[PDB]
Amino acid sequence: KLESSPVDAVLFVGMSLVLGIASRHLLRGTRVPYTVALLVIGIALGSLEYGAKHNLGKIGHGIRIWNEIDPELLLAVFLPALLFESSFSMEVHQIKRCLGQMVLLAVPGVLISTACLGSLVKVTFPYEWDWKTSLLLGGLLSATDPVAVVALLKELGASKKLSTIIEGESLMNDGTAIVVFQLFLKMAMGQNSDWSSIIKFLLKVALGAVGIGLAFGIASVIWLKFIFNDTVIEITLTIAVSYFAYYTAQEWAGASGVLTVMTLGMFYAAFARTAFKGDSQKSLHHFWEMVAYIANTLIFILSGVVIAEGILDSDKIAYQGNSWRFLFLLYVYIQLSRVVVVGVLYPLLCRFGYGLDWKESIILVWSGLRGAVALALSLSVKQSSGNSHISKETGTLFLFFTGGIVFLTLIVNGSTTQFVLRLLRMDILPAPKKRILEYTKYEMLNKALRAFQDLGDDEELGPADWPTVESYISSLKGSLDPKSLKDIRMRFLNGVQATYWEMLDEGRISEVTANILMQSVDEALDQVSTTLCDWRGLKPHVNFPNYYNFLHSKVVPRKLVTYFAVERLESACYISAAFLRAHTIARQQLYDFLGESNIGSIVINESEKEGEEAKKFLEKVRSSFPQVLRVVKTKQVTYSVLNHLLGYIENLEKVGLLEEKEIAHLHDAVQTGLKKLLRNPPIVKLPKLSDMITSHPLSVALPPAFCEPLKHSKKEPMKLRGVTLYKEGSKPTGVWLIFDGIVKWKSKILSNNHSLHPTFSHGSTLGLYEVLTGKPYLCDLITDSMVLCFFIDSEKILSLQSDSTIDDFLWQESALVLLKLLRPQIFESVAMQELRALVSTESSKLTTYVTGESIEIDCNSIGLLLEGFVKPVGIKEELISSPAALSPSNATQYIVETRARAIIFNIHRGLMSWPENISLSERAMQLSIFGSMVN
Amino acid sequence: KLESSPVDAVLFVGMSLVLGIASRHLLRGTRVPYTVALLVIGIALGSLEYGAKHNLGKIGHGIRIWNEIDPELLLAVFLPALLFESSFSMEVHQIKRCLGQMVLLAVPGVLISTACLGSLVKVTFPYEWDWKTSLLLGGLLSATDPVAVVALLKELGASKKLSTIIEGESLMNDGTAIVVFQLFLKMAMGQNSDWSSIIKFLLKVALGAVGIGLAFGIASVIWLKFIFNDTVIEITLTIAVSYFAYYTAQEWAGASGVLTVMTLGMFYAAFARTAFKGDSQKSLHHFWEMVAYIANTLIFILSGVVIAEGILDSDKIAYQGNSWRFLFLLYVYIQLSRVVVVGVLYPLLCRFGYGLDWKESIILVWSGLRGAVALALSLSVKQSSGNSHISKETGTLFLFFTGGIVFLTLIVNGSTTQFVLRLLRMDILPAPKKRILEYTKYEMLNKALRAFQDLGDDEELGPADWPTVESYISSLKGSLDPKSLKDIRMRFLNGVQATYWEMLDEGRISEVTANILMQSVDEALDQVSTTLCDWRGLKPHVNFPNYYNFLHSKVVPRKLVTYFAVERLESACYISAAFLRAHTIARQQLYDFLGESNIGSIVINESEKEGEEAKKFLEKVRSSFPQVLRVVKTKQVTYSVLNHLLGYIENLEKVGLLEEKEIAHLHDAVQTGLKKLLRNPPIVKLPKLSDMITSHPLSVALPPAFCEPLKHSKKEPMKLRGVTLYKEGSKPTGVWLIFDGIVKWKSKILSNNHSLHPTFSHGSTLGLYEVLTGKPYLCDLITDSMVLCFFIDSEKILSLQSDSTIDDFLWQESALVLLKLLRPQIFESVAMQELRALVSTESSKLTTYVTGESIEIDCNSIGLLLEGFVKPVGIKEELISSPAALSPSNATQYIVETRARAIIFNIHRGLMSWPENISLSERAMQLSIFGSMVN
Repeated sequence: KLESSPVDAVLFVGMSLVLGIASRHLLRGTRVPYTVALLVIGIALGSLEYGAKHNLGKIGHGIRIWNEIDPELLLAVFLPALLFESSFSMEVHQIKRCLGQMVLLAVPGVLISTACLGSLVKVTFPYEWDWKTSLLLGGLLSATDPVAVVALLKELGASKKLSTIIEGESLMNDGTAIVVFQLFLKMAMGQNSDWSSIIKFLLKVALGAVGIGLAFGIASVIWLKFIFNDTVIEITLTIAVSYFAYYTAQEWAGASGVLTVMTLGMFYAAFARTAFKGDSQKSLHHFWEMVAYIANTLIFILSGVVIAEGILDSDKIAYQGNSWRFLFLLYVYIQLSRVVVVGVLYPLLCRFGYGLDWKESIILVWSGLRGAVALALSLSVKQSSGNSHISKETGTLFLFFTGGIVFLTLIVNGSTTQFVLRLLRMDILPAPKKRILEYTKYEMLNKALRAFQDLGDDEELGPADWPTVESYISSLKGSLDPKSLKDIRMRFLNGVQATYWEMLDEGRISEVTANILMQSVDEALDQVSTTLCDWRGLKPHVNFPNYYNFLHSKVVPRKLVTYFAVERLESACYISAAFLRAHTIARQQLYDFLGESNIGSIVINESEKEGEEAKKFLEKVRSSFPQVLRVVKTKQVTYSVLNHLLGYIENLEKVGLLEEKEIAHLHDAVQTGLKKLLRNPPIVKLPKLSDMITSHPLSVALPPAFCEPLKHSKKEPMKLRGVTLYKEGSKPTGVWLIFDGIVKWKSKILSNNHSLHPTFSHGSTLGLYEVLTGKPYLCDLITDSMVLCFFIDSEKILSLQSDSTIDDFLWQESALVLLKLLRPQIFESVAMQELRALVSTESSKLTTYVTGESIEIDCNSIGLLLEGFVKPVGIKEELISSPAALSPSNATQYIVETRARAIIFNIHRGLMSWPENISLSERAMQLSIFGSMVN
Repeated sequence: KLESSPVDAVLFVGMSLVLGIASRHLLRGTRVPYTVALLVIGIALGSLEYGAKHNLGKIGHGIRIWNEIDPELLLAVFLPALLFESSFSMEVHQIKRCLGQMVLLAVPGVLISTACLGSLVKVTFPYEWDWKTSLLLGGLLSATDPVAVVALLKELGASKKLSTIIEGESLMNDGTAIVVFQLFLKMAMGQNSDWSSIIKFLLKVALGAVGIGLAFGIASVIWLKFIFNDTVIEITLTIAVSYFAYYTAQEWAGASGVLTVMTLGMFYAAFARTAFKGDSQKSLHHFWEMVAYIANTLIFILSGVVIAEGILDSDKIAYQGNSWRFLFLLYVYIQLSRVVVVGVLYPLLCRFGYGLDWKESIILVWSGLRGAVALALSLSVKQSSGNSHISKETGTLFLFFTGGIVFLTLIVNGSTTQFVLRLLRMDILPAPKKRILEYTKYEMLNKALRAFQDLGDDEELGPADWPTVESYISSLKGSLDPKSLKDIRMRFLNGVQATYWEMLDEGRISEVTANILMQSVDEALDQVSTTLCDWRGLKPHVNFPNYYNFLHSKVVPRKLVTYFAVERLESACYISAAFLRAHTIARQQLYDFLGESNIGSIVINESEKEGEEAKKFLEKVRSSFPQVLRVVKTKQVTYSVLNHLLGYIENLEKVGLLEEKEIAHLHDAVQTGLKKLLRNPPIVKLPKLSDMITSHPLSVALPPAFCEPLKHSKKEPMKLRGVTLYKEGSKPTGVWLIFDGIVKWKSKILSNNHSLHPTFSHGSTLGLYEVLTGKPYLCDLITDSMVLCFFIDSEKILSLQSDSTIDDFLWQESALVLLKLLRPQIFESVAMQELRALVSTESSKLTTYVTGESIEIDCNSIGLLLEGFVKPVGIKEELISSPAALSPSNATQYIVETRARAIIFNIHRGLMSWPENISLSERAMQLSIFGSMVN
């Protein structure tokens, strides 16, 4: 026989964790949460251990040990646990769009709710309660648990906007209610209620906790930017910094430790994605979610134990009618308090942020769930009761009322939110959104089929049983009237979504950028029957305010401007580039699928005109800071490269191939490089018109000794958008090398057959064919952006034309742009770098045909004419001339009239068109690979 | 001004975490560990707070709050934290190979060390210490921290065998030292030292801690097998179960809680890989490593504080010469005890487990590191001192000596291990292992180059800067004399390694199976100059003990027999199949690379003869339990399928594409299927010779109404290995469908040109061509395993030959095996399922050529003769006959003599040969992307 040995606290915490795990496991699909079961279990335990004084042995000893937990220690240990992950698991890029909508619900909402509840309880509750203590009860009861609301919101189908609003409101409500509760608790203890002291305390708490949290977050983020490869240190740093900032705010500064911890979580959500490594973030979120879960379980059991102790003390409170007949009244008042706040803020809530529909307002009511934050506050009040300011009855009554309110809310509000959402039809998947799920439910089945195919022969083990395999993926299994103008836009937006998906899979865009773009397109699908509203959801993230232009002054160094310019314009430039590239690809895909149609042209024109704002922002970036785009492109490319290397390194880790020391060294080096780059923007030099020439494909790879002495002293290559390089039909004068920018070509004799994006990227030589053959310019070039380009006189090209080893590459370089001009149907979608491989192969050879010979074009080959005339075989005598292209008849043969040079060449997700793009030997193949006809 | 408010414990823990993080960060490459810095910091803090009584404010208040930590609570909270992750992060498949070599070091080593140290201190230490106290000090000082040894072993290059031995020895030493310390502590308090009581206490502690840990592990694993998709619950269950089992052993059973927690960790390592999901197992390990780190930091600071209190109490102990002149003596004694233990166990250690070289024995000495386990034990003794049995001086001296020993070990033993491993040349990479690092360092550079290629055009942002990209991966940049018979075998083993890598990447084999196979091959490269010794590392994992055969009795149901057979014969079957497939692929690769050579043939014969044991084990599995191989194949395939689906769903979560509810539902369904599969083996039915016929590519896909009534009543299709189906040259009688098994073909007219694996897998029709044309059998068929096959009379085939739609498929089916017979060089490496796609396409020109016609074979085409005679064009008059194959001359043309049927067709990592298998347009392409000539 022992008596409350301190080891019994370990018993209590372990038993509480076991009970919480059991409650969470058993109550998964049921309406009731596991927290109410935990509270009931704690109530029963405390009742049978205090009101009956049963000999619980060591189980009761731990209960009694935890019963005298310090009010300050309870909040110091359990409140940082409850609210760190909710602040940490926050999407700042999504909270930036409804900051105002939640702030109106944060400060004014909490103030109105606290005032209404305090006035109601002071008027009604027959406990002779002072105004200070009634306002304290109202303030602590205005706190809403983020854990409960996020658990409820994911339980049933709710819109992303509404879920974000509710989660942000709950977190901000806890943040403000903590301050309100602390203020009224200080007032209730010994402090005079003079407005000067109240204002000073509010300042020292709010703007003395926010500042402390910001300072701690800045210091810890700077530290994390130097902890290269250690997940354990990174996860431990969050614990240490949060639990040290809570102490420094509560004890050393007198501020609010809870608000400091929440501010630290906000800072981590905002400014710590470059600090925590990608591998560490998932484990960090899991750990903090588990810590919040443990705090919820421990608090919901301990509060039940202490409620059972207080109300089953000397048998008055539990048996008094003034408790059970006024808990319901307090529930009614806190429900009416929510209605009052919602109704008061509605005339202005719907005009801010995401807006607020009447259905969303009805959901805003009944979504107020009280959890372990209010429970912890009331338990701290109970443990600090018994003084003259707060009697033992007052603190016990506060804790009992808060527990009853928590139980009633989690029982009724959650079940009603189930009923109301299902009644307002806001939980049904929309028609254009219950079409991409079907796509990523038939694609998953295709991936499963391919995985079965790969593991198919295995003669040593034998054949697998396909029905058994499909028994585990059975959950995966269960036109577009082009004259619509509504379904066409939906298919185009599906193509944009697929392009964003491919860009993320390729690693071209980050996860947050991909999330922003995908949510923008998701907004677009809702407003699809009017126009293409997908850039409307991206302009919040794409802004170029005019106060960046003053950075060109001497007040700051030019090299110092780049870091700020890159940091501010990083996400916006990535978003704009992804937007424009996705719409280019989707325009090409839509034309390829729908063919030539009026509605397709309408949608293409809509997309082209919508991309204007993104093009304008990118042009503003080009004109203001030339090097920011290059820096961010290099950062993006190297981030993708290092992520690919890191993934390969984890694959190597999964294989017992290399020694652990060497794998550790490689992983440490790659993570160190990744942190060194994701920490600060890469430093990239600026070319002096000689580096661009050297990097250009034409130069260095052709001229042995060109005008190199003139490179260091040459005119500015900066050309504004819309500047015409040369006119169509004019006599050749020289070539225009493209270094950086976009130039667009238009022509009349060279008809724009099917080109939608007739532009030439960097590293392209223009005007070479005209200055080689002498034929006039086939098209005019207009710059679509700030283009860096060089002009070389045609006489230099003609002089270089002396050598055949120069001639063949010159003709290939000319063909590089001829393929894009003559046949833009299938040679415009492909990139220039991919087109380099087609011409650099040995199968494509520059052959100077002799007069009277025959040119034969294969079925999977396309020929181009560089000079001379060609006459078709088997067709009417229509003499073909310079440029022009040869295509298979299924003319497979030609006639070489005069001297001619000819070159013969060789020959994306389907989300845009999912339902349309999808013997006996094949049947036997299917039987050999599946055992039946299941494909 | 306050006085030790309980909130100051939060200060202490947060400040200790911050100090530990700072010490770990600052001391990373330095010789000294961060734990000695933590101990020094704690010593300084305790000294200036007690010996000087400085006003530390709230910092000292937390120190004085933690100083009163209960001896029982300190071990209940901090000891499970220290030793759970070391037991959890333990490879059972690797410790099973050296159980004896560390059990010798576990019980006998700890006993000898404790006895020697206790006798030495009792004889020498001038504190009038009883034998019980001296033995207690020896027992607690014989504990070695797993954290310190694993940190040291990863710091410098040590062999996998030696590192595993050291880690297992440290963990087992802690496990035994806890029991020894508890026994001597109970003896020192009030218990009689009679052998009956000692035996009873040892029995109760040992086998009531191991038993309780096993029971808790079984219950928790059964629970985890039903927690489908919740990582937080899975990680919390480990905490709850460990900290509840510690209490149940220490308080409710009187056993050792530490041993119970360690046994629970062992059970989690062994029988919990299918219980914890793959997603959780990384965050779980991270969390428990962090918990161990926090426990280490807190203990190393608190022990320093308490040592500074005890020695800087009333100023005697710190200033006594008998402390500083006997701490060094105790260090010498513990070093001598380590030397004695190693020397005594060496004559029989080297005959067990992995063996023990003299260099490995020298490394075993100086590798004994004392950490937070001994520190925690001595701190518990100090906190429980002051009684009559143990005085305050005795406990203070125990704690001081243990802290000094910990400091001295972590300072000197680590440095000596650094100096000696470098001196014994055991840290240098071997020659055949400093060739796969080079392979997976040129391959990472290739992957980086390809990643730069993918993000290469991007006209909108511009071109990336390749030098900046390579500045972050610069860490990657810095014959085989075939007449060797040593380098050839090394290349073959590298090919086997590459095949295992491809099997893991494809998802064919699990991570643990891949690790076992790869470490077997790593063992092989060491003894490469003698023979192919890589199966020796797999026969520990591949065993078929004779007591499995008794399961066929009536004592147990047959349906229950399969289960135990599946878990027992799962890893061994997978390992054997991977072994055989990898050696087949490596034999083919070696023939392809080296061509025809004597040494290549020698290595191929070595591999073929060595795979005999794996073939025999698989044949034993076939004969004993026919359905186990099919069940494990189905489980493997479905596991791969579900893992691919899980990766796809993770990527889809990374994309803001699907609604959270729907994607969560998909993830939950996939994880539920994965858990339901990893919990119990898949249930697969047994065919009745009709299901196999139906699933065969020939039947159902050919006969409308075949002998189906005879399917239910037919002879047994079981054929033993080596049974000949039909003889070569005999007249055709029928066909032999292959349902399950391996059949080998040998021939002389076919000459067996270059076939290394002349076998036919399941789903193949054999003898069809002979029964169609009437020509005698081209080869004889011998079964290489238990083959399920069916025989159909040739007259049925001839009757079916009536329909042309039947005839074309029959001829294609015959060609399916003809390509493998006529041209095995290029048509045996490909699988049968892949060969189905070659014949099922429309390019198969199965045309009955007329006499006098011309057969033309393209350069990328291969012709096959089904009947008749064909004459070459432009070649000597050598008439070709039935079978035989046509190949391009660079004969491109042929002459059809009589009626003939012909068909025209169309046309792995390089680790085996890494250093050997690796213009102007191409130069321009190279310069266009990177801006220079870097490739």
